[PDB]
Amino acid sequence: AHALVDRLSAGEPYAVAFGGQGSAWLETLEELVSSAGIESELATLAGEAELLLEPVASELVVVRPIGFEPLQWVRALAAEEPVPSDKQLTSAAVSVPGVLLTQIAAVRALARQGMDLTATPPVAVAGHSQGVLAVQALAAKGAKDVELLALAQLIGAAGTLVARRRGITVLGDRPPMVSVTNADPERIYELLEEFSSDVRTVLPPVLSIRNGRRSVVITGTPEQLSRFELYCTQIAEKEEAERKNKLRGGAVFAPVFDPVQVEVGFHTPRLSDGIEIVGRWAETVGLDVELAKELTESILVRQVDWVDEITELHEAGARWILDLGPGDILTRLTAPVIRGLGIGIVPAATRGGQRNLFTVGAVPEVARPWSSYAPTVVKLPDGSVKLETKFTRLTGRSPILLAGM
Amino acid sequence: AAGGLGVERFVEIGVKSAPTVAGLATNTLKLPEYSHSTVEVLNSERDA
Amino acid sequence: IEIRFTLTDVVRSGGAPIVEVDDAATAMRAVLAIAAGVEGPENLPKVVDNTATVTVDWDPERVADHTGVTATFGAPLAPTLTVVPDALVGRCWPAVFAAIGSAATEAGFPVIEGLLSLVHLDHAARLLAELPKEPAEFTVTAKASAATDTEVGRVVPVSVEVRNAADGALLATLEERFAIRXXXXXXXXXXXXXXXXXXXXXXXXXXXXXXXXVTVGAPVDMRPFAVVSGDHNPIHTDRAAALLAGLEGPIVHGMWLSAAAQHVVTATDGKPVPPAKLIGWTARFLGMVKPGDQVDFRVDRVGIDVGAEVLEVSARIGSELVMAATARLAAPKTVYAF
Repeated sequence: AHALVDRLSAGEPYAVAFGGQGSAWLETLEELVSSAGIESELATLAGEAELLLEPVASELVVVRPIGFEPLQWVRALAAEEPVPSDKQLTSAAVSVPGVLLTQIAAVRALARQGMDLTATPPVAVAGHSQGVLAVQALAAKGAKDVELLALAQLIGAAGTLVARRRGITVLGDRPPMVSVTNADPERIYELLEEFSSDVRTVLPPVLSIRNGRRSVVITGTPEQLSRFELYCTQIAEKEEAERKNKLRGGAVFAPVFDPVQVEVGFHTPRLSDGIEIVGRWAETVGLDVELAKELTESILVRQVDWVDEITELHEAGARWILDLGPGDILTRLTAPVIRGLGIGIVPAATRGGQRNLFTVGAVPEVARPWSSYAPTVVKLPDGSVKLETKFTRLTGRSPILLAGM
Repeated sequence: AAGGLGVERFVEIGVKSAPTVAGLATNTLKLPEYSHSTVEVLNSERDA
Repeated sequence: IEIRFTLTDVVRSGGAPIVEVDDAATAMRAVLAIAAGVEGPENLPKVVDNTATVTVDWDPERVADHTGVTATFGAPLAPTLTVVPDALVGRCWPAVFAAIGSAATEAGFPVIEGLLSLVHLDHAARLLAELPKEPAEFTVTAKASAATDTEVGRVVPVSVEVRNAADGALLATLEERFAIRXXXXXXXXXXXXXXXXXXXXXXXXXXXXXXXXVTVGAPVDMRPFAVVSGDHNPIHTDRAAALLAGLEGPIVHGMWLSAAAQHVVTATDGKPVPPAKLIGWTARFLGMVKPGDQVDFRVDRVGIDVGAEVLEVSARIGSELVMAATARLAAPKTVYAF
């Protein structure tokens, strides 16, 4: 008896969200296996992973051997001794498929208890970065499940072959993925355009993710990103001399800059040679569906305008959003984005938020629709008009006062 | 910058004349060169 | 691919109930020939005659795979070059092996060589003052300088010349010496004796300087390096062949280690600028290495040759010495002002 699903059926609508790369997936996958009492799905998913690689008529010569049997690494990690380094596990080749498996296993978990109820109905299914993959075949029939993992195996593979990290330095530390805070999307692109003016077409930084109002993410070659890092520092310091003059228009900006743990540039032209190869990799497999070409471009080259997409499905008035992504990523990214517009969001595979899911009474978490506190008009016995607010209601007077002077 | 920015070593020779144009370089390495580069300022007198 | 063998029994001699076919050596060769070359590369030299490598092209993804196969971060290491001099060994590998047997081996040797008994002694890359670069094509020549036998077995030093196709000049010289343990000869005789050195005209002497304390993991499986290098030897892969050869296990490629310790010397004393700095490297394999191995390397600064610093490297897994390495490195580039 799941109230939300029961709500979902008669009452308020729902939307599925899938997280992308940079989710710290392995520790979630390790826990998900340990927290799993049902191995039934993992039997077929492991076999089809073995199968689908063999018939491949696509090039895929380098990829298949560097691919690893998922069942072995898990059982090893369950003996508590074996596991490769985080640097090896975070590489797109083995990471991208593993992230989807964590998400797919996250789908099954809820589907175990309540399936008759916990079956299909979202309004829409949306995804982030490589998360758009697992979105597609979840909306398709169940035989398409590995096709995600199959395409993910292909996505991270070509992306790795085409472009991979050639250097890293403890300071910052410097990745292909960079994030700046507090600064306008226009201002960030300005400094971006200011710096990109000085560099060749081969290594420009570009805006990848716009996470919110003043929070963005710019990406490119780690070295060139480190150069953009220099200009923002100089401006920060020159504006410091401004702030200490005690002037507001003449005040320093207080942004927050710091890199990310992501190993390789995504949504950049540096992955452009990867699209083609990936496309052929799908058609040489039984993966044929017409969106394999569109997903790749969205993931590899085309940027992700995120806030606007999940908001669009949100402005459709769908009250609920779940995220089956590893750890939980994009569940909390979306929350202050929407905040008080009526949306509320439970991380999926999180025990606290799942406690809501499985009960009749603990379910209805619905974040406050600010319009709920919107002022109203009041009449009185002598017939005075009163503008109603949380202030007026208490005091019984107009919501205006002459402050102590 | 056009030929690559990798590690450079700046050495001044002439013994006791070495601290000068190095100190000239040092302060210059600071103000325009704030880009955080690995650079070594060496003097024949001091740094032998 | 299948390997066949044959036995013969004469029980008149009870202590020798089994005596097995003398065609074994020639029979073993035909098996290796099918697997190794598959008649894919073909030139037909006798051991003395030059072994030619037709044409070789270096893709940017072959740069990445090798630099990604061996990586160093925790020590502030930043690999930079178009082609690491270690990448030379991948080009010259399939040609060198062809010289391991011959009529000159038929004359003075029994031609008894277990391939499982093959032991790599030393590997070195000497530069002609040219360094490898981007897309320009390479063509390699391999020659056997000598064929020697030792108290511990048969040794075949192999000289290798790497040339840029488009330009048509010799860029580098690669040196390999292999040890088969069962043979004796009148060709070249050595008891304990072999020697090699990296030497230069103008030299300066220095004092021992500790540079870096290195921590290097060995790969989980040896197949990834086997694919890139072109070394298909079942010793490093198949456990049945490794056990048959009387080995501790699926031994890590000594060649992977060679690029492993090098990549550190490349980035550490070499600093963020390795490419024009290391003009040569030599590597000696002291002991065998199993996968999943935590190995500690230490490079020191010893002396100076031709304005290039010499750097000595020692390797230890626990108490055991593993690799002895030495490299010629140019100093961090200097700009002078008067």
